Amino acid sequence: VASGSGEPREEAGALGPAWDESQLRSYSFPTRPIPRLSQSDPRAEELIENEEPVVLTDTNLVYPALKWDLEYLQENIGNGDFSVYSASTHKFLYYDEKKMANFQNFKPRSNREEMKFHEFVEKLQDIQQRGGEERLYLQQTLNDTVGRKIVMDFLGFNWNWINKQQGKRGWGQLTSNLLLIGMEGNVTPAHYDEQQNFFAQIKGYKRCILFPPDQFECLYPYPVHHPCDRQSQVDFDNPDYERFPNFQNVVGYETVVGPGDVLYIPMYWWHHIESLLNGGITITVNFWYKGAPTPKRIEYPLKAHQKVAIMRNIEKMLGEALGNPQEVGPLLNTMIKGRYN
Ligand SMILES: O=C(O)CNC(=O)c1ncc(-c2cc(-c3cccc(Cl)c3)no2)cc1O
Ligand SMILES: [Zn+2]
Repeated sequence: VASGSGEPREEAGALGPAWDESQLRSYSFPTRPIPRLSQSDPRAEELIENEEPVVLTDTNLVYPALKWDLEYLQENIGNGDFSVYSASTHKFLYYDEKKMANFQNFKPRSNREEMKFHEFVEKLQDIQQRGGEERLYLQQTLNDTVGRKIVMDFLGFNWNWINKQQGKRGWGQLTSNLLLIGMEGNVTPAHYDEQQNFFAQIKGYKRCILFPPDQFECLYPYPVHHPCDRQSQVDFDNPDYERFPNFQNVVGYETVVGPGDVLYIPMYWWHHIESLLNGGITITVNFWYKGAPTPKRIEYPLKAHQKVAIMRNIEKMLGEALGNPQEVGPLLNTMIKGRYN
């Protein structure tokens, strides 16, 4: 019952439907729509305050970036080195390189490669000509090495609105802005992040499927010390119900964001992102903020994301107390077998 994005929106000027369901991939779980609201709507304000997702339609957060395409960026983004991830499949499973030492019998299926922006544009054009099925994804934090016109657009962002959001929520500093340029059909598999995220869509359309933190049991993340920490072990395209039985109980929140839309992805919320099939390249800029500090007085019962934080810290402490992350598993099983299960 994954009819969660509602009926496709009609573009202004009678330009037809922005998308159709044939461009969405099919999955085994039901979803329900994420609310699409105006930033002036108080309902959207209490959704963000209570850490629930919402699509804001009229923030003008990245208004100067809506003119961006591959040509404009190649001319103005500068000559810095851009992280580009390759893959032979539509799923871009990212991995922590610093944690690759803990798991030697782990081979990554999507390698990173730095390059110039013109090399990335060229590498895309070869694949389209060659008819190849290799897929690329540019994920690069913007810094000071960008050209003059790009800094013009960056300064043109609606900092008034997003800084006021940072203050009202007690969030920490803006950690980074990640520029995402992906091919059609590209998929970022389900994972969660430990920061608050404003997902500002620029070019193309992306389907975003979100799961609240209380569905930890249904999504089976890798061990904290695994390179794929915070990512789900479940193959959404071929779910192993024997290893992951509670994935049969997972329920999602779904929406399709287009140019001008801003999706609030609350901290610790799972998200599965896919660029719509046959929808052209996609461009996104997201804004990451450190969450509000833990309050002095602890209120019980704990929120679901607090229990996830407790589980992460236990795995972390266990890994350094034993001197080897590989012993975390056997000791945890020893602790519960015949005692808590
Ligand atoms: O595709 C879309 O539109 C949506 N993209 C996302 O949601 C998204 N979010 C967060 C991250 C991320 C990856 C890491 C990281 C990876 C490997 C090693 C190390 Cl050290 C750090 N940190 O953050 C990547 C993402 O793709
Ligand atoms: Zn993420």
